[PDB]
Amino acid sequence: EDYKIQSFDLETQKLLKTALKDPGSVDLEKVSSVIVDQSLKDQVFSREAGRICYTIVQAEAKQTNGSVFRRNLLNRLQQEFKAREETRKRSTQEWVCLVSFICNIFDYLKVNNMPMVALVHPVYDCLFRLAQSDALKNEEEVDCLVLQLHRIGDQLEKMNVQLMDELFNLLRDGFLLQEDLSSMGRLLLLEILEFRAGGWKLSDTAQKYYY
Amino acid sequence: DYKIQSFDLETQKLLKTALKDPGSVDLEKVSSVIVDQSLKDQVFSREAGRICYTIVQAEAKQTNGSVFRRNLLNRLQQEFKAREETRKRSTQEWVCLVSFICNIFDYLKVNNMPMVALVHPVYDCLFRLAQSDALKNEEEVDCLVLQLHRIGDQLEKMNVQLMDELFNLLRDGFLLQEDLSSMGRLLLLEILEFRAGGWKLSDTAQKYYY
Ligand code: NI
Ligand code: NI
Repeated sequence: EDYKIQSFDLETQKLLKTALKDPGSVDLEKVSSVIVDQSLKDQVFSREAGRICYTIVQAEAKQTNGSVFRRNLLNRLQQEFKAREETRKRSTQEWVCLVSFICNIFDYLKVNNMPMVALVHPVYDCLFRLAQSDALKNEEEVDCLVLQLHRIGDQLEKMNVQLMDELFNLLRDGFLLQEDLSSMGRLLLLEILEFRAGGWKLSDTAQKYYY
Repeated sequence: DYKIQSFDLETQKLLKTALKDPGSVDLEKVSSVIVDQSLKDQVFSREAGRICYTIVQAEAKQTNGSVFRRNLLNRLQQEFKAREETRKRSTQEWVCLVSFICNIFDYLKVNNMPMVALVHPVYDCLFRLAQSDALKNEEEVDCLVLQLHRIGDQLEKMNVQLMDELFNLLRDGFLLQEDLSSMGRLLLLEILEFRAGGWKLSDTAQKYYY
């Protein structure tokens, strides 16, 4: 149904819709390229691109037994991931979009509900970046971080619990020690600390307190 | 081990007699010496429930009486009612009083049925410790989290809405009140995680905090 592609050109939406049903009829390298381009420019699409990406990947595998789209999508994703520090320096918004996109691809591009190990290190590297002092000092980055933890924290922890323990240690540190967090940042961090402590869920009383 | 090292030699003897033979002592006096000393000694304020329980049971068995229990709880009430003036007089005496009340709650049971008469005295003390001005005092925060580690799960079952309200104050003090010390902030975060984990300390949190 809803692939959340409202932010694109009418013409580009037409291309994406065509890719969905008949990937053999489109240039899948180009399709991957327009998807990753827009994922950096639109908050909603950065958080929802996985829906259309999974559907094209499945369609291509069923049609031609091919993974041209996936390979091109993940190559481009790796290119953007590698340039994440310069992207963060250029634009906090493009950087938080990139993180949401990588994490959304992790969640949707599955073999069963087996995630792709190739995405584990990209996801963790981004979350660890967000958990540094000089990122927690930015409320936009904290919002991004906790969105990913709500979305895929439980799955990620399974993929590597020690990394998750180390990540949450940074979160306690930032929460405990670092003075220059906004009220909204401090609140987001406390909620996610309670969220993991409760087994990646929101108790009724915490729901009422925060929301 | 009844943790009575802080008493005089003569009072230690009275207490050891009372445990074995409550019928041969002035039980009103025994309760009096116990509450007096619970305000004065940290270790005794946290452990007096042990000896209190034992005398209560010794007396119920020996004479079917509750002179000790009634006199102990009467005196506890008198101290509880005087809590504001006690806190203003001595922060140390006040946290000893909180430890003592919560220790009596934990030990003076029927089944493991706590006494409802102790529920509001316990909660009132914890709510006082959770106020902005008390959170600003590291000694009061240490007292608060000790009680919550000891009897929080038990208390919550008595009245969950009060526990929910108490933890709302803890989040508030955590989030908003600037004048907490690094130790106070550490203790509060641990108790928040502790309750959220079902009154349990995760392995990773054990390592982080202890
Ligand atoms: Ni799975
Ligand atoms: Ni019980």
